[PDB]
Order: sequence, then structure tokens, then C-alpha cells
Amino acid sequence: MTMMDMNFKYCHKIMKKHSKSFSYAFDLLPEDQRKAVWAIYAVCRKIDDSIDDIQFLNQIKEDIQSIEKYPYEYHHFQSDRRIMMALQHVAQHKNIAFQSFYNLIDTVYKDQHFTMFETDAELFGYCYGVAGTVGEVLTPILSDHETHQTYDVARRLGESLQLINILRDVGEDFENERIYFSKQRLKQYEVDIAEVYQNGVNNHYIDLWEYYAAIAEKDFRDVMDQIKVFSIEAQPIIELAARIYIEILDEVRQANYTLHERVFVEKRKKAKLFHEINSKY
Ligand SMILES: O=C(CC(=O)C(=O)O)NCCCc1cccc(Oc2ccccc2)c1
Ligand SMILES: CC(C)=CCC/C(C)=C\CC/C(C)=C/COP(=O)(O)O
Ligand SMILES: [Mg+2]
Ligand SMILES: [Mg+2]
Repeated sequence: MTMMDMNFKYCHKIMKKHSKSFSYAFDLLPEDQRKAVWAIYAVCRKIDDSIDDIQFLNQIKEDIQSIEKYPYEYHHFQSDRRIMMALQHVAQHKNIAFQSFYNLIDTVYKDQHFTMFETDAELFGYCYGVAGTVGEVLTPILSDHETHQTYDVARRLGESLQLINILRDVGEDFENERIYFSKQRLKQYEVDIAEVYQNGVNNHYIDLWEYYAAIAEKDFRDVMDQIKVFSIEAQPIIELAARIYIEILDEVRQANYTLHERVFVEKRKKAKLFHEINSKY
């Protein structure tokens, strides 16, 4: 086991620890793409966790900026050396959309002074910023020949997974003084998240919730129709990852839209979906 290997194995460990669904799916890729995904994931994870002062976050961004500007020089990285070595290795072989990392970093900067979204257009803007961008970064890894269409589909997939995420974590997000539903939309459906958190679900909350779920689902289906932008090996894997994540919606409904648990897709269910998909291919 080389050192580079150790860097990637650490990235993997972070991905397994933090996302069971994406780890489950993406570990099925060929070795080289697998590892590229571990590293991009681990970077994005560290950015997302970095605030836990802007101190660390500035260092990550400077690291990323060193790699962009000097891909083949040795850097003394300021943040997480193992993750940054791995990302540099990836960049040496693959076209990385660095500005997409900076979009993500800017978005995380901004959650410091967080204020609720006035309109769905802001919320969807947020979904681009934290997920759409990541879809774009992953594009060269998951497709042979990259076009505006490939980035488009990847970005839409990312944004739809983010919305499914938001839909899982309503209650936990509330505890952490975040609400992601737009004020426009809360007013229209006459929902008050505080009230629902205390008094349990109702038919307003459920309608609002399902408004957003219907959007995520439609975007999901539009991605699937276009799965072919991706390399032949990645298609079944990206369909797995998406399907496993959208299943999260059925889990929320079955738990009656609870705001006091994180629902989950059982591992045995992940494998069921793998079967269904792996058989179509
Ligand atoms: O917001 C959450 C998560 C969350 O709220 C929760 O769990 O509550 N995530 C958005 C933060 C940015 C980010 C971080 C890490 C990995 C990411 O994407 C990849 C990358 C590669 C493969 C799959 C997915 C994106
Ligand atoms: C295959 C393709 C283009 C995917 C598109 C980009 C993508 C998958 C995801 C962004 C969604 C996120 C951040 C979900 C929650 O984070 P965890 O990973 O659970 O910590
Ligand atoms: Mg997650
Ligand atoms: Mg969340």
C-alpha cells in the first residue's frame, strides 16, 4: 500500500462514515473512478463541516487554489493534507471544475449569516450552491465526453438529491435553527414549522411537503431519461445512487412525516434496488 493509496483510503473512510447511500453505490465503480469520487466527496465533506470560525475554510480554499494554479508542484497544504494530496492526484488526471468548489465554499460562507429564503428561487439557488456544483465537479469523472448536457443532467441530479435531503431533515434542521422551505411557500400553505414541530403533522404541512417532493421526483425522472450522458459503467451506479436516495421520500411518508427522527433506507433495501437495476442492465 503506497502513500497515495493511504490518502484515498482515508477519503473512502470519510465517505463510508458520512454517506451510506452514496458510498454503497459509488464503491461499485471501477477503481480509478471510485477513488476520484472518494476524494471529491471528502473535500466537499470537509468544506461542509469546516465551520465547526472561518479559519479552516480559508485554508481549504487556499489549498484548492494552490492545486488549481500549480497542479504539478508540491504544496504544503494548510488544511487536510491527505484529502488535498488525493484531490491534486485527481486533478493531474482529470479536468476539475475548480469554480464549482468555490461556489460551494461561497455558499458555506453565507450560511454563517443565514436568513430564510423569501422565494423558491432562492432555495433552488441554494440547492445549486451546495449540490448542483458538486454534480458539476463529478461530471468529468462519471462521463466519457463532457458536454453542456452532461453538466446539466449532473447538476439537476445534485440539486434534486439536495431537495430530498432537505425533505428528510426538516425536524433536525429546525432544531438547528434552519428552515429551508421558502417564506413565500410557507405562507401560501399556511405552515409554521415551529408549530408543526411541537404539535405534530397536519394536512397543510403534508401538502407543502408533497409540493416539494413532487418537484424532486419530476427532476429525478428527467435525469433518468437522460442517464445516457454518462459513461456505460457509471449509468447503473448513478441510477442506484439516485434511486436509493429518492426512496428516502417513501421512508418519510411511512414514518408519517415525522420531525423527530431521521428516517433511512435499510441496507437490505439498498441491495433490493441494486438487484432491480443491475438486472435491467
Ligand atoms: O447538506 C448536505 C448533507 C446534509 O445536509 C446532511 O446529511 O444533513 N450535503 C451538501 C453539502 C456539500 C456536500 C458535502 C459532501 C458531499 C457532497 O456531495 C457528494 C460528493 C460525492 C458523492 C456524493 C455526494 C456534497
Ligand atoms: C452522481 C451525481 C452527479 C450526484 C450529484 C451530486 C450529488 C450526488 C450530491 C449532492 C447531494 C448531497 C450533498 C447529499 C448529502 O450529502 P452526504 O453525501 O449525504 O453527506
Ligand atoms: Mg446525507
Ligand atoms: Mg440535511
